[PDB]
Amino acid sequence: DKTTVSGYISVDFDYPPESESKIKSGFNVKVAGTELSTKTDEKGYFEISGIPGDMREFTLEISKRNYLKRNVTVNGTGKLVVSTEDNPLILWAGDVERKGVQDNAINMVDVMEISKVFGTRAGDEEYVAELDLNMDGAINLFDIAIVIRHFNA
Amino acid sequence: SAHIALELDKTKVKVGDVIVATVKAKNMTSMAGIQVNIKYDPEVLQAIDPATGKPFTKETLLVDPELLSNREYNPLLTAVNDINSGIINYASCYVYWDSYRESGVSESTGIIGKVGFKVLKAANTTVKLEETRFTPNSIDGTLVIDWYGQQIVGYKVIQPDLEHHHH
Ligand SMILES: [Ca+2]
Ligand SMILES: [Ca+2]
Repeated sequence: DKTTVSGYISVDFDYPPESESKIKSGFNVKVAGTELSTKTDEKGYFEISGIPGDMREFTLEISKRNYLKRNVTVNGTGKLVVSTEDNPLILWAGDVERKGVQDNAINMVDVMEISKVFGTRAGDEEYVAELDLNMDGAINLFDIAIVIRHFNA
Repeated sequence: SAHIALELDKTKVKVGDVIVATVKAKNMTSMAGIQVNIKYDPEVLQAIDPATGKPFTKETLLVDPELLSNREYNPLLTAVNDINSGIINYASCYVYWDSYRESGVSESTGIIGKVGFKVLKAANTTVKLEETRFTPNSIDGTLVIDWYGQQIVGYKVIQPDLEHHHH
């Protein structure tokens, strides 16, 4: 008999209501030591089935571009629910991908990468779409504030 | 109670005059960062350093900041001005909010910074704090954060008098 794990992932900063579906979706969730993975939907919901029933202890690897990656340990078998829509697992934005690579720390390095793209927009040479962290159509003080809020890993 | 104000030292002008604009905060409790957008007509007014006359370009900061200048809290100042669209776009923000909070003392009242305007053309014009592409969802093109990184809201934005040509 196999194990199914589900839950909700979200963020802790303010954003425009129309970006909710884009902010909550696309978090990768993977069962460590397996190729069992999924992405969150528009409400931040994820589900992974077919975990071996004998695998009573596993780790969920949660990640997204520009977010501080997170390991959540789960103990149990059968139908498991690791978080709820009201108390979701929070991931912190601000571990900025730099030439394809994040360093698992939220730092002045991250702050400066945002500062680099401050005031940029689609079509600008330096514009990076996913550094508009709150997805409001601008890279400005609020995107910098999000990084500083989380100013350590 | 609280406000961000844009002041002009002169509003009745002839060509060749230099108008000094000052951005000020009032009763902005717990403020740790600010972004302001000043909109002007670049055909009529040229943005300049009010002491040297040097024209502002993309990176030029507002001159003589008073608030948010504590060295110990690691101030971060930047500007991406759009001189051709007539937008001054300045932001300043502390990075060490924990040290600032621990002090208990709020940089609530004082000068954000200054920018001069050389009169180029004999025409009625306006200089305003105004939302631009840089600042969606803002308070009249102002964005303020507190020392927890949350937006400060509920303040008024004070506009200078419209500018008239001395005839
Ligand atoms: Ca980092
Ligand atoms: Ca943004």
